This record gives sequence, C-alpha cells and structure tokens, in this order.
Amino acid sequence: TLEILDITPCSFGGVSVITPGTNTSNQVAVLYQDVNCTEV
Amino acid sequence: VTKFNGLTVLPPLLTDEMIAQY
Ligand SMILES: *[C@@H]1O[C@H](CO)[C@@H](O)[C@H](O)[C@H]1NC(C)=O
Repeated sequence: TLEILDITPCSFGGVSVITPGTNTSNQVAVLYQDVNCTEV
Repeated sequence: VTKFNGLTVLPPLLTDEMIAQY
C-alpha cells in the first residue's frame, strides 16, 4: 500500500544505578535513560 | 541558535528553565 512509514531505531539507553552509600544503605534505584517505562 | 547508532545525548542536569532560574 502506497503509505509512508517512519522508522526510528529500537530504544537504547545507558542503565545508571543510583546507589546510596553501601554502609548507609543497600537499596538500589535503577535509571533507564531517555526511555519511558511503557517500553520497559 | 539552532545520531542514533549508539550516540546518546545525555540531558544537562540543569534544565534550560532551571539555568534560566540561576
Ligand atoms: C513515553 O510514554 C508514551 C508511550 O506510549 C509516549 O507517548 C511518551 O511521549 C513517552 N514519554 C516521554 C518520551 O517522555
């Protein structure tokens, strides 16, 4: 069908781990850059 | 004043509105 489809590449982003001081705490926060969690 | 093969533009920590606030 003579229709136009835009192609944008698969989402990629550096995973950054937000870590409070290991002695202070053990919980973890993970960051997915420039990606909405709907895709995640 | 007026790139997807693994090249990522990390946003500034201070947003343009926040830089304007400074
Ligand atoms: C992520 O959420 C929806 C995906 O359905 C999208 O429309 C929205 O623009 C995205 N948010 C961003 C890129 O900040």
